[PDB]
Amino acid sequence: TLMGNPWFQRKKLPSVLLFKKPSPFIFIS
Amino acid sequence: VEVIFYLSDREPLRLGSGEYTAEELCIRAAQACRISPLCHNLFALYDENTKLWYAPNRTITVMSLRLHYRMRFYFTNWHGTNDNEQSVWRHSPTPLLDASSLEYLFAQGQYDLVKCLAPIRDPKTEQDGHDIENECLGMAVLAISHYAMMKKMSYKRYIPETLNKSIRQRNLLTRMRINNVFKDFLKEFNNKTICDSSVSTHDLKVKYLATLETLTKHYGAEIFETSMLLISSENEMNWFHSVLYYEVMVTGNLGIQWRHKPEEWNNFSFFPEITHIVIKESVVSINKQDNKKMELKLSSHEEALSFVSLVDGYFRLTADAHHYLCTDVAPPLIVHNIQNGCHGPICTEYAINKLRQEYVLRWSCTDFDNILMTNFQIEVQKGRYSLHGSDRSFPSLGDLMSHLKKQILRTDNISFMLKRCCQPKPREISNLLVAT
Repeated sequence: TLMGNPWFQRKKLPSVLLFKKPSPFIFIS
Repeated sequence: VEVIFYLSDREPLRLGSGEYTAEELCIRAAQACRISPLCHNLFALYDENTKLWYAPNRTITVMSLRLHYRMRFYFTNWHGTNDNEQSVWRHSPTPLLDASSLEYLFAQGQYDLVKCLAPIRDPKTEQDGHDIENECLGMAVLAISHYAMMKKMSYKRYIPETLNKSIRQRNLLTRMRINNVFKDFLKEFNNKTICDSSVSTHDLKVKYLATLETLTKHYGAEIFETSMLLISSENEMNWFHSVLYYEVMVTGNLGIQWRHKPEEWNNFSFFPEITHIVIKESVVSINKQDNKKMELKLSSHEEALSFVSLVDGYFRLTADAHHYLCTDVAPPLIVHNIQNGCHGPICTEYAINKLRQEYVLRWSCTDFDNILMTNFQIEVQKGRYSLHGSDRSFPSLGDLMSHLKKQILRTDNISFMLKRCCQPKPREISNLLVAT
């Protein structure tokens, strides 16, 4: 089979491309 | 004979006939790459052919020889983005690297990753392997993104060649797949992540190198092999004497460690504990303060010089900026500076403080052709020393000083004379030293 290998798993963003941020939030009405 | 840089826009330094030392070629290299006087000692010349480093004092005479300007000395997590690992910093009266060194290290890192001098770690499982490959795609995305970002604007040339050859062995559909996945990563990164996480070029280089620290084997470490190893103290004697069977690893954070070649590494010593190092032919003998010692037989005198250069450099980086552990690898500048009671590129604050405690001579933090006297500029032009603004030079700093001490120095509304020099003291703290 052509697709019977790990590269046809669902894409997952490499953690090397994960630049975390604090992302605090506030609810203002 | 030429010195190569991992920076692309920098053409290589070609040398004519004559004698040079690795140190002054490193000075020239540093000036060419805008490397600061502060970071200069982090670099060294590497022969990619013989796979050996040059000691600072090694003489080169001109044939055809390709040497590489490499950042040699390294401290894992210098970047500080690893919340688990140790923290590294320069003392203040402050990060390790400046922008120049960072850029060069980034370029060098890319080079190492692609040419596989930084070999990718072995997979624990098939899944882990695939994850590694994915990370490599990520690294490619980082590299390309950075390039595009720098100039204000295929993954194949940005991943390890091994993985490239591996991928080239898979069916065409899978290769199309890898292309698509990579394109999606790149697009999603540049369109969303750059803006959302406000990713600068700095952060990018940092994450790249930080990732190299965990993606590849023994990054920033130097491993030397031997079949004749001796560790001896007042408590133990371990004599290993069987192809090579034993490994001695050198790193900035952990120092000198050793093990049987495939065991967990055994700690022999951190650098400030070392008193001195002796070389005889290929045999290296390292001595600690408590008289515990290591002896090992390397494959040549050159490799010995390489090893001891590494250890001596780290000692200079972590223990005493104005000292050397072995005459055979003694840097000319450290020697001449010891002889002339002159400091390395310390901050002016340290100089002031040292004056408060008890003039001071120190190399400039900005450029290599100047010695700051505490603030007044002294110029060093091609072996000759002179006061800035004057037109009379001397064959050495000492003669200049001798002549200088006899003068009445005038500044705006003030007159005085040089008195005495507060030369460097053993193992004193300064920004020249890396705290770990």
